[PDB]
Amino acid sequence: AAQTNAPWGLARISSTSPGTSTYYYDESAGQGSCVYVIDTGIEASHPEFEGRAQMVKTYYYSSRDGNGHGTHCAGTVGSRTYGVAKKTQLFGVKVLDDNGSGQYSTIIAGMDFVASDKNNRNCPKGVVASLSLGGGYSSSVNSAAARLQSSGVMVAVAAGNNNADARNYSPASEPSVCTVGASDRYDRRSSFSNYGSVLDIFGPGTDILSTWIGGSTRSISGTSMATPHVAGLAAYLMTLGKTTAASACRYIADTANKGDLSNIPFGTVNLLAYNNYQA
Repeated sequence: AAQTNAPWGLARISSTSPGTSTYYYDESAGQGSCVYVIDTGIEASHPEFEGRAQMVKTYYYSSRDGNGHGTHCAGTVGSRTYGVAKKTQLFGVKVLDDNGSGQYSTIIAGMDFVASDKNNRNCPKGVVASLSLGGGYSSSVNSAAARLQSSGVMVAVAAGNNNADARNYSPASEPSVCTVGASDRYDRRSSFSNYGSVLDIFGPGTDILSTWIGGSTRSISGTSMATPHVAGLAAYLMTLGKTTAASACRYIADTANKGDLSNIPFGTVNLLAYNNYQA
């Protein structure tokens, strides 16, 4: 299929050259898959989700997205106009407060929650988790993500916006999950994106149009924004039977656009997420 005038990131995913504006994808659109967005929540009433989004867990006085960041990332996973996997099911887990902050004890608790909760849900195509969050190095936080991955969930986590090596941030430094760097519409590494050998893949991360709270939209930047591109894609392909939860990250890196980004330091992969859908 084709989405004319789509956000530059959606077009990037579907293309082998930057600067295009149509996002080509298989009409299956993540149907039968599920993606957990572990963040500040999701505004599930937003028409862009079409009734496919729902909250399933909060750790605060309200399960409402009082910030928009969780709603933004979910829009990149599966909203109709801004999402990669437009027919996927979205489940919100609010581990971050409305200022975007959250304790590690809560995020850990949130990841353990998803590993058990996928057992109440119908996801015959499989399960993905998008974690646009992180902090300084924590072994318990890294182990939390690896458990979620081992439990049968495709975990994609953001590399960090510190313009440094992601080895000193978590869950970014956990080797078994998928650690996403950010790029811009000119195929440069985003000026903020962390780098390093722990990185597995790059996704669109600078000036990303998506949903926002209040029935609205806006453009923001961060590796928080690239993570849901990779999360949607995994779910897309899993529905297509091309890959499974345990192997999606390797598949995406194996089938990415190689050597195409500028300002990738030595030791960091040069791989841009790509759906290789030949229409």
